[PDB]
Amino acid sequence: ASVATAYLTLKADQAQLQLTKDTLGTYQKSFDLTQRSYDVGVASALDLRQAQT
Amino acid sequence: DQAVSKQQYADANAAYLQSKAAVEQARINLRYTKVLSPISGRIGRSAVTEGA
Repeated sequence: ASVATAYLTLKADQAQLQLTKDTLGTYQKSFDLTQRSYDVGVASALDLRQAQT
Repeated sequence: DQAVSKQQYADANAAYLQSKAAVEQARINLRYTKVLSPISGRIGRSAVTEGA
């Protein structure tokens, strides 16, 4: 029972690690879109800081 | 420090210049309420008087 629970929590943590990596990718795409929209002056230095956080 | 965008600074500057044009409209209209003589010379007599 213990080795079954350990293998299943290993698979679950690898799956949600992959999902967290995909959310990091989408957040990085949001950040460099906001950085592109910050240099020319559409977005101020508040939405850029929110995307950075 | 860019705590406000350049877009909503150019919008506010455009609103300021447009309102300054709309108030100098009323300033030259007050300049038209009083009657300024356009050229210099011998003025004749008044065709309409005070109160007409």
